[PDB]
Amino acid sequence: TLQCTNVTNNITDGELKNCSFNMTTELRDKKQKVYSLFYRLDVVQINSNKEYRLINCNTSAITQACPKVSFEPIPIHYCAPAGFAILKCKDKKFNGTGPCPSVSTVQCTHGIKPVVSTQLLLNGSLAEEEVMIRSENITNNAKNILVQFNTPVQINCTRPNNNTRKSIRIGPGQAFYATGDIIGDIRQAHCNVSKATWNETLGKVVKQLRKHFGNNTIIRFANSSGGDLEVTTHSFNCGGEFFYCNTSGLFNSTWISNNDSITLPCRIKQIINMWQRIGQAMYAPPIQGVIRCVSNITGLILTRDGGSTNSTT
Amino acid sequence: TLQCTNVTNNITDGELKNCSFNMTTELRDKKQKVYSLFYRLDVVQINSNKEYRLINCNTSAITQACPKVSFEPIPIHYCAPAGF
Amino acid sequence: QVQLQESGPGLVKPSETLSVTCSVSGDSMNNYYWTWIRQSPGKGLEWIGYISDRESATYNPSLNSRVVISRDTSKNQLSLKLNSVTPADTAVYYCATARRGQRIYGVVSFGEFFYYYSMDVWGKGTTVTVSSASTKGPSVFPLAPSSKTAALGCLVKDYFPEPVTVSWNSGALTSGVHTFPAVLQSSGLYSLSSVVTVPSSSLGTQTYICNVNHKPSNTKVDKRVEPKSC
Amino acid sequence: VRPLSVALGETARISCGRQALGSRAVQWYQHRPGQAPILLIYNNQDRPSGIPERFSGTPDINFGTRATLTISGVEAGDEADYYCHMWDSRSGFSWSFGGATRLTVLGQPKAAPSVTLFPPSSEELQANKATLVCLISDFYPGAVTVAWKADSSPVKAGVETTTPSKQSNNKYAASSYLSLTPEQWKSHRSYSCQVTHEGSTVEKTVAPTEC
Ligand SMILES: *[C@@H]1O[C@H](CO[C@@H]2O[C@@H](C)[C@@H](O)[C@@H](O)[C@@H]2O)[C@@H](O[C@@H]2O[C@H](CO)[C@@H](O[C@@H]3O[C@H](CO[C@H]4O[C@H](CO)[C@@H](O)[C@H](O)[C@@H]4O[C@@H]4O[C@H](CO)[C@@H](O[C@@H]5O[C@H](CO)[C@H](O)[C@H](O)[C@H]5O)[C@H](O)[C@H]4NC(C)=O)[C@@H](O)[C@H](O[C@H]4O[C@H](CO)[C@@H](O[C@@H]5O[C@H](CO)[C@@H](O[C@@H]6O[C@H](CO)[C@H](O)[C@H](O)[C@H]6O)[C@H](O)[C@H]5NC(C)=O)[C@H](O)[C@@H]4O[C@@H]4O[C@H](CO)[C@@H](O)[C@H](O)[C@H]4NC(C)=O)[C@@H]3O)[C@H](O)[C@H]2NC(C)=O)[C@H](O)[C@H]1NC(C)=O
Ligand SMILES: *[C@@H]1O[C@H](CO)[C@@H](O[C@@H]2O[C@H](CO)[C@@H](O[C@@H]3O[C@H](CO[C@H]4O[C@H](CO[C@H]5O[C@H](CO)[C@@H](O)[C@H](O)[C@@H]5O[C@H]5O[C@H](CO)[C@@H](O)[C@H](O)[C@@H]5O)[C@@H](O)[C@H](O[C@H]5O[C@H](CO)[C@@H](O)[C@H](O)[C@@H]5O)[C@@H]4O)[C@@H](O)[C@H](O[C@H]4O[C@H](CO)[C@@H](O)[C@H](O)[C@@H]4O[C@H]4O[C@H](CO)[C@@H](O)[C@H](O)[C@@H]4O[C@H]4O[C@H](CO)[C@@H](O)[C@H](O)[C@@H]4O)[C@@H]3O)[C@H](O)[C@H]2NC(C)=O)[C@H](O)[C@H]1NC(C)=O
Ligand SMILES: *[C@@H]1O[C@H](CO)[C@@H](O[C@@H]2O[C@H](CO)[C@@H](O[C@@H]3O[C@H](CO[C@H]4O[C@H](CO)[C@@H](O)[C@H](O[C@H]5O[C@H](CO)[C@@H](O)[C@H](O)[C@@H]5O)[C@@H]4O)[C@@H](O)[C@H](O[C@H]4O[C@H](CO)[C@@H](O)[C@H](O)[C@@H]4O[C@H]4O[C@H](CO)[C@@H](O)[C@H](O)[C@@H]4O)[C@@H]3O)[C@H](O)[C@H]2NC(C)=O)[C@H](O)[C@H]1NC(C)=O
Ligand SMILES: *[C@@H]1O[C@H](CO)[C@@H](O[C@@H]2O[C@H](CO)[C@@H](O[C@@H]3O[C@H](CO[C@H]4O[C@H](CO)[C@@H](O)[C@H](O)[C@@H]4O)[C@@H](O)[C@H](O[C@H]4O[C@H](CO)[C@@H](O)[C@H](O)[C@@H]4O)[C@@H]3O)[C@H](O)[C@H]2NC(C)=O)[C@H](O)[C@H]1NC(C)=O
Ligand SMILES: *[C@@H]1O[C@H](CO)[C@@H](O[C@@H]2O[C@H](CO)[C@@H](O[C@@H]3O[C@H](CO[C@H]4O[C@H](CO)[C@@H](O)[C@H](O)[C@@H]4O)[C@@H](O)[C@H](O[C@H]4O[C@H](CO)[C@@H](O)[C@H](O)[C@@H]4O)[C@@H]3O)[C@H](O)[C@H]2NC(C)=O)[C@H](O)[C@H]1NC(C)=O
Ligand SMILES: *[C@@H]1O[C@H](CO)[C@@H](O[C@@H]2O[C@H](CO)[C@@H](O[C@@H]3O[C@H](CO[C@H]4O[C@H](CO)[C@@H](O)[C@H](O)[C@@H]4O)[C@@H](O)[C@H](O[C@H]4O[C@H](CO)[C@@H](O)[C@H](O)[C@@H]4O)[C@@H]3O)[C@H](O)[C@H]2NC(C)=O)[C@H](O)[C@H]1NC(C)=O
Ligand SMILES: *[C@@H]1O[C@H](CO)[C@@H](O[C@@H]2O[C@H](CO)[C@@H](O[C@@H]3O[C@H](CO[C@H]4O[C@H](CO)[C@@H](O)[C@H](O)[C@@H]4O)[C@@H](O)[C@H](O[C@H]4O[C@H](CO)[C@@H](O)[C@H](O)[C@@H]4O)[C@@H]3O)[C@H](O)[C@H]2NC(C)=O)[C@H](O)[C@H]1NC(C)=O
Ligand SMILES: *[C@@H]1O[C@H](CO)[C@@H](O[C@@H]2O[C@H](CO)[C@@H](O)[C@H](O)[C@H]2NC(C)=O)[C@H](O)[C@H]1NC(C)=O
Ligand SMILES: *[C@@H]1O[C@H](CO)[C@@H](O[C@@H]2O[C@H](CO)[C@@H](O)[C@H](O)[C@H]2NC(C)=O)[C@H](O)[C@H]1NC(C)=O
Repeated sequence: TLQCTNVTNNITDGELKNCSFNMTTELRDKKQKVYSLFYRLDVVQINSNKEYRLINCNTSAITQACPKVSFEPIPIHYCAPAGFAILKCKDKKFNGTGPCPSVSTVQCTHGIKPVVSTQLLLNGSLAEEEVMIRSENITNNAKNILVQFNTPVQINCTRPNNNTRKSIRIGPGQAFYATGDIIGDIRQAHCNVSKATWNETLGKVVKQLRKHFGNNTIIRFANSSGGDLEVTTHSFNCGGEFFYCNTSGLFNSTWISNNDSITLPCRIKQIINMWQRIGQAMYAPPIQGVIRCVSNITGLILTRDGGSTNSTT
Repeated sequence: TLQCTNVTNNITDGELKNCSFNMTTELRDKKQKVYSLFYRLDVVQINSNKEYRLINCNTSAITQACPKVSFEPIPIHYCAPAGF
Repeated sequence: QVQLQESGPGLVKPSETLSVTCSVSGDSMNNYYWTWIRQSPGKGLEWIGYISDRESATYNPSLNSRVVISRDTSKNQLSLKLNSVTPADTAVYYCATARRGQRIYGVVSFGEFFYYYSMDVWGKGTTVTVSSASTKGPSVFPLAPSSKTAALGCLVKDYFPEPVTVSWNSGALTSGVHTFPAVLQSSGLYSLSSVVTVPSSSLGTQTYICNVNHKPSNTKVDKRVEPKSC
Repeated sequence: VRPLSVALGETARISCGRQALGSRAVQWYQHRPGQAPILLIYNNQDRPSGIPERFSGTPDINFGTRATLTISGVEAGDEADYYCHMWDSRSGFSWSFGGATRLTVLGQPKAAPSVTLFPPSSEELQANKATLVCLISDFYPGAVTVAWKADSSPVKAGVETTTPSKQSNNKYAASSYLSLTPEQWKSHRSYSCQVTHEGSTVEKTVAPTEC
């Protein structure tokens, strides 16, 4: 049970809770009155000031990621043993399905960074000539549509908060990294995108879509219809913290047949159940100082709509 | 926390401590007032008589070697496979 | 040439409405924000409240909502009233203007900034005294100079409360004016003195009228100073 | 209030009362007693017009630096109350200016006190009262003990002395008063106001028998 108070700001409202609580020490009998800070997505209140508890505690056990291991992606080349080999389809405009004109063999794929991200794809492979649009089936709106860019889209993501990290002794050998104070101004995480190149890429795509729908037609963009936070917003790990950014401003557009930058409000979570596997959750420790990272946006995952009006848009 | 007293000798000084302490049982609620002896290198005092604690407890987790396994050395012949 | 001038009541009984007005000069009332400030004897400075272009007043919560502020666009007269006054409220009151600074650190779309106020132009600082003791007007006598640059003046005796302003020839004699601290008698009655310097050849030819004003008692005295009959 | 004192011509520096939390907008002000207050610093470093550049503040370089004024070339006219109005992104609305650092600049030359005495006017003596006033001016420092003498003997009865207070010339002034009646006024040969300044004395004496 967590005694949480809202965070010290001059009104204009918390997301972040200054939660005192009793802990244990390396001594089995002596206990430890401590406090930490948590984002609201990690805690849930439990019904004087309001007491709280971690959102996982009631479903899934929780472990604190080792602070030494890094979540940073690394290019991985998958390889084939003797008697087997890998085939690299090389033709430029290639919809991933059907035969391939130019076929070459390698024993190993290229460097592949396992980027774990939802909605937006980052740091990935670009397409050749036109931007290729691949979906196992488009008639099936339910089949997700995967997009490959010819040009990367820059994005600048920060956690603009200089972060203290307290290490708490629950041992022997067991140590919990809490959050001390933010140092100075409290700002919320965000990402920026050149509104220009962004809207430029929306059009380069929409001209690639009418190739599959009408010579003259209308195309509209909307934010996610619903789901978990991982789907409704853009999940990604920036600098060790796990970000979730409101993309409603990216998908709020309409297209007919014929200088500044956007900014995306982001949310950070620490208790993580990624891959949704109940029973087991990971608590990511906090990252010290202000976080910043920058990525080439290189692809997309999108869903269509339904019968509705026939051919209007 | 360990209630340690120096060991019973006629002066001429301990290295060894007669440490009482509460323990747990197989019953999750019932607890166990017990005592043991320890060499001073295993304990460290922690600031009435002086209370103590194991020197590791603050850095490293601790496990009790299985009493069945022996630490006695045994002649080992390292060997090479075919081709080496 | 924006100027500020107060108008104090000079004395109010405890638990009575304390009215003060600060006359606005040199511009209009709608370009900036407005504020009032006080200082109690022996204590420090104290911020009271402010009011903006759209006239919504905003007070310091430490006042228990006993304060009300009003402007007057036509009059260019900023008003001020204080009900339920206490003797501890005796102080010296100013008026000033508020520039709304906006300190921006992070992103504006998220409002990562704040509003601050700095005080540029100032009032003169009239004096008021919350007291339940009956008012006391000043007693005026013309101090006669010496017959041997000499000295002459006027006496202000046993007035309650402060302030009392002394002017020579209705504001015509400036150089030489030295007014001195008003003593606190054991009777709780003030006594001050004002003095101005002149050459030795102007006595009898020049007429010196000290002009005394005790506004609490509405006491305005145009007293004349003459040399001794010897 | 927080005491402080710097000599003449030196470089002065004043630390703020509270401490910064988030980015800041620091306001410094100066209060001459009886006068109106004066703004010196807004926006950490921005100086308004007409303010001496002897006075420099602390720009916002993202924290570290504490809010502090810098007065190069301290003068005698630098004696007043000092308030640091702090504003930041966290602590909130600042209704208070923090503590008062009352600066006292010393090292000034000594001035001979200007002492002068007055007799009871004819208009006041006609009102069955008598009073003697003694005004001291143009002296540094303001350490004076005002004394009266009936002929050659001291008098403590009805002695009202005002505390020496600075004038506009950075020199103290005080007024002394003596409650009396017209009969005791005309009863003694001569009355004297004694103003001893730094062991030296500037005394003035009046007599009812002299024009
Ligand atoms: C959430 O979170 C949060 C946060 O925290 C933070 O962050 C984090 C992250 C980390 O980092 C941490 O650390 C931090 O903290 C939390 O909260 C909170 O916070 C805060 C901040 O700050 C904090 O506080 C702090 O603390 C410290 C400590 O202190 C203490 O101790 C000491 C020793 O060491 C001492 O000295 C003191 O005093 C204190 O206390 C004390 O104690 C004792 C013992 O216990 C007591 O006694 C008692 O008594 C009674 C009767 O009365 C009985 O007898 C009994 O028995 C006994 O015992 C006493 O009393 C006490 N005292 C008092 C007074 O009370 C420290 O260090 C610090 O402080 C410092 O600093 C500051 C400055 O900065 C100063 O001053 C201050 O100031 C301010 C302003 O500025 C003020 O405020 C004010 O107040 C008033 C009233 O009074 C009003 O209200 C107004 O309006 C306001 O403004 C304040 O008060 C003050 N303070 C005082 C204390 O006074 C101070 O003082 C200091 O300094 C110094 O001082 C001196 C005087 O004294 C001077 O002279 C000098 O000069 C100076 N120096 C300098 C350099 O400055 C602070 O305070 C806390 O702790 C925290 N808490 C905790 C628990 O932790 C929270 O909690 C969370 N939450 C949850 C839920 O979780
Ligand atoms: C994603 O995208 C996001 C959206 O774009 C983006 O968010 C942005 O984040 C950044 C931070 O990373 C934010 O940047 C801050 O912005 C502030 C605003 O800066 C502008 O304005 C100031 C001041 O302008 C005022 O004054 C002039 C003069 O009167 C007026 O013309 C102005 O209108 C305004 O005046 C107001 O008040 C007047 C009353 O007096 C009114 O008359 C008037 O109408 C106004 O209301 C300018 O100085 C700035 O110029 C700077 O930038 C331009 C180009 O933009 C350059 O050409 C130029 O050289 C300058 O660099 C600008 O126009 C800044 O306050 C802020 O910088 C201060 O804060 C930070 C944080 O604490 C400090 O580190 C820094 O030192 C600064 O503090 C100094 O400056 C301020 C302001 O003067 C002072 O308050 C402070 O005391 C201190 O000043 C002292 O030291 C200085 C040197 O250290 C010196 O300059 C001073 O003179 C003094 O000595 C900072 O830059 C930004 O707001 C966010 N939003 C946007 C929309 O951009 C996000 O980062 C992106 N993320 C990623 C990953 O991409
Ligand atoms: C899409 O791709 C882009 C580009 O590929 C990614 O952008 C990356 O963003 C991450 C954050 O998400 C950045 O990582 C952090 O960057 C820090 C900067 O390091 C540089 O500066 C320091 C000091 O000048 C140098 O020493 C570094 O040199 C190191 O790397 C070079 C190779 O570039 C090697 O040659 C050197 O030998 C060094 O190894 C860099 O030039 C960096 O501090 C930080 O690493 C610390 O933090 C992690 C945990 O957060 C620790 O595990 C690690 O040990 C480091 O800790 C040290 O430093 C910190 C201070 O930062 C201290 O607190 C510690 O005490 C300790 O000393 C981390 O690497 C990265 O810079 C940036 N660029 C690249 C090319 O990766 C996007 O993220 C990616 N997007 C997604 C979604 O994946
Ligand atoms: C970490 O864990 C500890 C222990 O669980 C928590 O602290 C205890 O909290 C309880 C709940 O409030 C406290 O109980 C209160 O005790 C008072 C009597 O205490 C006396 O005796 C104790 C020793 O037993 C002394 O330490 C103490 O000085 C007193 O002399 C009562 O006054 C309280 O009941 C009355 O008051 C409350 C309002 O305060 C009313 O709501 C009640 O109806 C009633 O009128 C109350 O029962 C207890 O004292 C605390 N301390 C202990 C046991 O040492 C921490 O809060 C917890 N921290 C976390 C979770 O962050
Ligand atoms: C998603 O993937 C599916 C296949 O997995 C593709 O769906 C095909 O879409 C077309 C058009 O909707 C369908 O083709 C039409 O089917 C008629 C009869 O279907 C029977 O016969 C076919 C064998 O051809 C069997 O596979 C099927 O099970 C049925 O038993 C034919 O009569 C049609 O031919 C005539 O009509 C069309 C217009 O009506 C003309 O264009 C033709 O030239 C011709 O005159 C026609 O072939 C097809 O059945 C669907 N296949 C399946 C297996 O369901 C989607 O196209 C794909 N989505 C995208 C975006 O690629
Ligand atoms: C992802 O991104 C989308 C789009 O950015 C967000 O949607 C926004 O949601 C908020 C929250 O409701 C909406 O904010 C509303 O805006 C009004 C603006 O107030 C002033 O502003 C305009 C002009 O600046 C003036 O005309 C207006 O009169 C006001 O002066 C407020 O009126 C609203 O708050 C008030 O109304 C509600 C009742 O509706 C009351 O309950 C409140 O207490 C309060 O009085 C309100 O804040 C905003 O409009 C939405 N925009 C869009 C495009 O939908 C999503 O929130 C975001 N999602 C995530 C998960 O981040
Ligand atoms: C194993 O764990 C137990 C429990 O933690 C420890 O035994 C307890 O030790 C504490 C600390 O001394 C004892 O507390 C003392 O209690 C007295 C009051 O006790 C009355 O009530 C209890 C029930 O609550 C009855 O059992 C008892 O008969 C009494 O009627 C107080 O007298 C004591 O305070 C006063 O005396 C001491 C000196 O003795 C002074 O220092 C104090 O300032 C004060 O004047 C004291 O608080 C407690 O009674 C013990 N027994 C329990 C809880 O049952 C073991 O020591 C521990 N063994 C280990 C670690 O090896
Ligand atoms: C992807 O493109 C390939 C060709 O690159 C298409 O393959 C055709 O598939 C049909 C079966 O529906 C075969 O009969 C044709 O012979 C294939 N054509 C060629 C040129 O090989 C395939 O339909 C495309 N799929 C999508 C989803 O776009
Ligand atoms: C994201 O940040 C990068 C670098 O942090 C920006 O690229 C730089 O932009 C500055 C101007 O802000 C230029 O002077 C540099 O030459 C650029 N460098 C490189 C390597 O491109 C980029 O513009 C930022 N993007 C957004 C959308 O804010």
